[PDB]
Amino acid sequence: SHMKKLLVANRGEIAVRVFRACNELGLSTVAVYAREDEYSVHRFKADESYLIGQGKKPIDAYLDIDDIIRVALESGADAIHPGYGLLSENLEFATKVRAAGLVFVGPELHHLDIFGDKIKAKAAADEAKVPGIPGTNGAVDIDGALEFAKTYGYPVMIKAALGGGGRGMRVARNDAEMHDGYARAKSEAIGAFGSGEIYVEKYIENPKHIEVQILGDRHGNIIHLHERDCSVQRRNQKVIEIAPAVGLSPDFRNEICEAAVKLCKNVGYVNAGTVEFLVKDDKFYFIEVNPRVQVEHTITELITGVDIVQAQILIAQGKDLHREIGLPAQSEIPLLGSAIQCRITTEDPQNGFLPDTGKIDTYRSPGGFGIRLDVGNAYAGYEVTPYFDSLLVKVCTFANEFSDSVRKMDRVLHEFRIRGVKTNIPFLINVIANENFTSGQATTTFIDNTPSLFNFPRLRDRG
Ligand SMILES: CC(=O)SCCNC(=O)CCNC(=O)[C@H](O)C(C)(C)COP(=O)(O)OP(=O)(O)OC[C@H]1O[C@@H](n2cnc3c(N)ncnc32)[C@H](O)[C@@H]1OP(=O)(O)O
Ligand SMILES: Nc1ncnc2c1ncn2[C@@H]1O[C@H](COP(=O)(O)OP(=O)(O)OP(=O)(O)O)[C@@H](O)[C@H]1O
Ligand SMILES: [Mg+2]
Repeated sequence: SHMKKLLVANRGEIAVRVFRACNELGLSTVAVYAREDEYSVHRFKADESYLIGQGKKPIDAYLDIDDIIRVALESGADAIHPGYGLLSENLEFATKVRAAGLVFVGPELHHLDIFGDKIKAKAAADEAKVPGIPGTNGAVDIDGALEFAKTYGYPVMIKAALGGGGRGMRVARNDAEMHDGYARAKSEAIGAFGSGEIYVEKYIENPKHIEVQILGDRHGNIIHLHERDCSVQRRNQKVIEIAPAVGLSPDFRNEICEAAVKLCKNVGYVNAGTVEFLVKDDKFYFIEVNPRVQVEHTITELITGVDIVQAQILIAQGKDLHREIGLPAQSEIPLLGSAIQCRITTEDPQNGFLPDTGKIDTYRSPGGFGIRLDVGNAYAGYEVTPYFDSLLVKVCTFANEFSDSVRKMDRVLHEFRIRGVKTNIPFLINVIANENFTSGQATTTFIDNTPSLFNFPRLRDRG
């Protein structure tokens, strides 16, 4: 009946977060790890740990559906939480997990099918009366894209359907440049995902990347947990996420959250999900839905007081969202404060943001009032391999006023000490020192149009 053992098909800090949620819910936990991930923190943070993908690349080891399912069945896990990334959105993974009889902690399979493709997601937003970005219908060839550029005009944004995390995504304003962008996007789409579905759309200039956290229930209860602002981006990759969007007016934020709720209610969404929007001068446009727990769910947890991962596990258990989990009504969902998220990573801001590798000789972590710490593998003596993502530790500061949250993030970033590997901490310090970020009016072009952000000061570093 009720699940007792839970397996996490992920690594790093998200595995530890789900382990903490399962321990708080009284569920015994099971970890999986690759051979090159043998010294990861998440392996020893679980009750049972099993090696997966023996004789494979570590990324493919974590991506192996059959080995994870075999480990979950041999260990006796009744549920599989996929975390974020890797196989979190994989339709085949969730289908095979539900075929094996296990519980997949995530949305229903039709939601994964709809929101895996950007054309299908845009169509679903159209049936939900959520206005998307004006673009071409479906995925077109190069000449159909050129025709769209003819009728609607430059700029035109070229995005592959399966392109995620800025892989196949590239801007264009000239006809030759648009050919170059289509060529590169086709190469990236065939190489990474094997399907070259490219749709082109009008390029909004200076938008705000607003995203809304949604919790869905199997009974039909769907609530939002306010919105985050992920506008601070370097080359369309999120750097700093703030919540709520203090720059935006509260009524506008309510309209955006209500539109996300309307879309999720039309699709009948269940479990946790994030609806992403682009905001430009009182107009918001739907761009995608992330049907999983996101990396920056922590700041939503801080400003709403709602444990997102615990709610995910209880929804996968089938609990009622209000009666059994105990979440209040949507009008009673509180906005407790204003939180900032920064992921301290190994990529070198003085060396083109390439992920550095090495050994962590010393590691110092702040604490105190208003600080939340979510650490991956960043302990002293840990060897940072090039195999995995550069994420060392997510850190969040929360305060009633956004200015005090900025002050505490500055204190934390100056307090933080990782030596032996080179971090983006000077970059984060420079970004949060900026007045555009401090006023909350940062856009997605804020980083790329600010060369003063890259003037990292000399540090004495004696020792
Ligand atoms: C902690 C907070 O409230 S927020 C951030 C402010 N931090 C501090 O004031 C702590 C003292 N200052 C420092 O540690 C550093 O000088 C910082 C934070 C200003 C950054 O300077 P850095 O270039 O990175 O290192 P710095 O050359 O100045 O110091 C060398 C070492 O002497 C240590 N040190 C610094 N001040 C003192 C001190 N008063 N007594 C003993 N050791 C000290 C540092 O911890 C550092 O050791 P580390 O390698 O583990 O980091
Ligand atoms: N038509 C567009 N005009 C302007 N900017 C766009 C457009 N489409 C996407 N972007 C940019 O893309 C950024 C984030 O990318 P987006 O949300 O479109 O997908 P992604 O990064 O591929 O996916 P994911 O969030 O799943 O990793 C936005 O903050 C915005 O700056
Ligand atoms: Mg995106």
